[PDB]
Amino acid sequence: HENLYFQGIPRITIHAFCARPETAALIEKAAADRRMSRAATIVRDGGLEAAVDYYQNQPTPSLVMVETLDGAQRLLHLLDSLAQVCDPGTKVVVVGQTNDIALYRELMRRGVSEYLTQPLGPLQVIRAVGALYA
Repeated sequence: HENLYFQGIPRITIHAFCARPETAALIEKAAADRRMSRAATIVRDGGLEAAVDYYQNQPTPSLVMVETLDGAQRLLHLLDSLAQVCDPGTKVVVVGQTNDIALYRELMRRGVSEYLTQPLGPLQVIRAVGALYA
């Protein structure tokens, strides 16, 4: 992914449910980039667990970004619960700290759009979002 996205990201709604302060700060930095000004990005706390609870009653936005502190097994179980309340058209991006192919393969098989491994830079987040609509 070399694209600089001069045309910016399209008009979408992004809900990011972070579990780590470094991830929340990174997504807020990416959301403040001029290329992201048509995206309405809301950063929320409580990670993937809060995301599953949030969407029991609210519809999902264009893009849901999630993170968990609890490990691969808990992440996959919670993604099954999230999939039950995901609307058509919603994309899911996972932010994790583990560089593991077995996890990555499983997420891709489940239909997760992208898996981002921290440490990341804001341009990497912009390119990940941009690539989903290219």
